[PDB]
Amino acid sequence: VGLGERVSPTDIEEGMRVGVDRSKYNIELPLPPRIDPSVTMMTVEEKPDVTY
Amino acid sequence: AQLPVGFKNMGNTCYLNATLQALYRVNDLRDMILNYNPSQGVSNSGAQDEEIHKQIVIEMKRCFENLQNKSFKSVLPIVLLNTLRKCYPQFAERDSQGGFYKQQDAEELFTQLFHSMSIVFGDKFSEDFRIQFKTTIKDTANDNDITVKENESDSKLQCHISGTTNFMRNGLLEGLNEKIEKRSDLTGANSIYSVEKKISRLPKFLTVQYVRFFWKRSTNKKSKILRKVVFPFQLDVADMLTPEYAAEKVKVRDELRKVEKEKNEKEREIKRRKFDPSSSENVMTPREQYETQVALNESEKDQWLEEYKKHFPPNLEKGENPSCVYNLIGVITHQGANSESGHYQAFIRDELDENKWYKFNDDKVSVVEKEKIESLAGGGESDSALILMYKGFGL
Amino acid sequence: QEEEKKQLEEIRGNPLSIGTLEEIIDDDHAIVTSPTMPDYYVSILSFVDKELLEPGCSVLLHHKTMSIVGVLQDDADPMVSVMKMDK
Repeated sequence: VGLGERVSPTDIEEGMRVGVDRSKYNIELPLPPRIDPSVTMMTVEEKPDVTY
Repeated sequence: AQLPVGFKNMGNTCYLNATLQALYRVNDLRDMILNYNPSQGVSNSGAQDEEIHKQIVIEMKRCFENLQNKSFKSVLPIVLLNTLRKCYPQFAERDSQGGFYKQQDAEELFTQLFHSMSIVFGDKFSEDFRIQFKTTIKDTANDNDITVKENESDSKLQCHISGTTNFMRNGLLEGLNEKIEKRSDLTGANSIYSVEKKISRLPKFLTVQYVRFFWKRSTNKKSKILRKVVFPFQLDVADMLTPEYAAEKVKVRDELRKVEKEKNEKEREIKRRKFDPSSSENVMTPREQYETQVALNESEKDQWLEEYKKHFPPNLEKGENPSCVYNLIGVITHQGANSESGHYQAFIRDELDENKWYKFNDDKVSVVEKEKIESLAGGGESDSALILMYKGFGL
Repeated sequence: QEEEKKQLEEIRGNPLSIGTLEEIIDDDHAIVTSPTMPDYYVSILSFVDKELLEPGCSVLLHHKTMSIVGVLQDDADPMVSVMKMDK
């Protein structure tokens, strides 16, 4: 494929998701790598609190 | 003092709104503006547009007083805009509904506003944005040729985010390595020059302008550099500072640290009072107690700022920052690569709680956090900084 | 009533292919996985509040263009109904 409006070379990296058009198949926005962290971040719980 | 509010929009004045709230939040700047009377006149008669520049300043007075007011989200920018067209033909441009003005580059508006205040006040406004540089100019092929400028200076620093960048921080570094060429080969070839600036004298108030608008040649369109940047809440500039200047700044910073703690000590003691009910005073809403406490707080905060400034050495010169740290107060963000009809949004750090920020989406007020602004990915995925306004600590 | 009704027919062409809301990014876009192996970076358009939607919710998406037209699901599965035997 190629760049759409203007997508810097330095933004697109191995593993980086991309938004591409249905059928005109061009990058608009680089998207943050992987959708799998979001799934697993639900399980993650922050600093639980109990008095020693 | 009083909380900032909606800024009247009326279509195609988004950019214009954002920049005006931005300047207002600087504490010094607000007062000088409030204290401006036509009796004191222009401090420079070096400009044939000396009278117009007084008039702008007065309309900003109007806006600022009303902005502060919790009552008035009207500020009436209808007249202010008219004045701008006369002063400068940049702002007469671009076809639109009603007058001719439309959306613009907030960068263009900011440079022009800057001169307006500069002429009216004189050198006082200026010193509070002057950056000295010891600039070394070394041809990459002829390193041997080194020509040194010591009196080079500029009002504004450019962060170039073209070339490998992933952060605002990285981009501040790349921004020093502007590149210029020289037809002379008496300076050693027509090769690019590495041009390397160190800042040897900080201003009280630092303006960052993202450079990124360009015509992307290959797609034959307006574009803007899409590369990720992320702007951390706290900025530190200790590396760019020349060692000798930097030491002085670290010492100054310590007196400032003491005040910041006494300010946050008595702050906690406020929150408790409100938390409790009003108890006996009999057939009274709690609200009447509460408003009074809100009033104390806004006063106490201005008072704390004044303590930092008084404690600073009399060695310190006006138009120098006391320290190497700065606090983020205003973000003019831009959305859409076109600025021909792109949209401007504004984030303004709350007065009453520095911790909190108000996102002003023009007239419409929504509460966001300081964190929300940090978490931005920048680029085009989200709103991304075009002009950043940075305030010396404790001023 | 009339308001609700008019709007609902217009916006919703049917069938409506459900999704699961994986994450929100605050800019009224969301990232959802549809039943298709390609996921889709969608706009939130119309109806359901942004706040009301929390990640892990199952959602109604419009078939022509995938947009968040609401929720009425709450991760409804037939398995829960089977188990449910208050009777």
